[PDB]
Amino acid sequence: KVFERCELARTLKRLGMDGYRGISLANWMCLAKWESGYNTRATNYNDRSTDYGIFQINSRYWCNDGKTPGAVNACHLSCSALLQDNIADAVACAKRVVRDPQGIRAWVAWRNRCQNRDVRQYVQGCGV
Ligand code: NA
Repeated sequence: KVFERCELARTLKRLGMDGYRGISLANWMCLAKWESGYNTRATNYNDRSTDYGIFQINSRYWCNDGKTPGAVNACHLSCSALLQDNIADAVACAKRVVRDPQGIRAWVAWRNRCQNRDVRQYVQGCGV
């Protein structure tokens, strides 16, 4: 599913993402745009791991895709649950990811496209 901007924004607010571990909704939104373009089916293949879904969660430490060497499955979820039109499991696993010391900097794209920039644009006009 390819979410529209405010639609995705309303779902994340409802799922408790706003201000979670100090990460504003606008930042979660900025991360999702750059990582997947709001598409839940987004998949990126690297040599030894695959990134899944809307937040591009990695198969090495987070989900089990049954084909990754050294998999820890910290989210205790199959990676296929991160390619669902329903994003409740992805939000839940993304919350776990930022509980780690790196926080949202775990994603290089956030650092390069969102960090220290005006991200108000992602939620303006959404009533969120
Ligand atoms: Na894993």
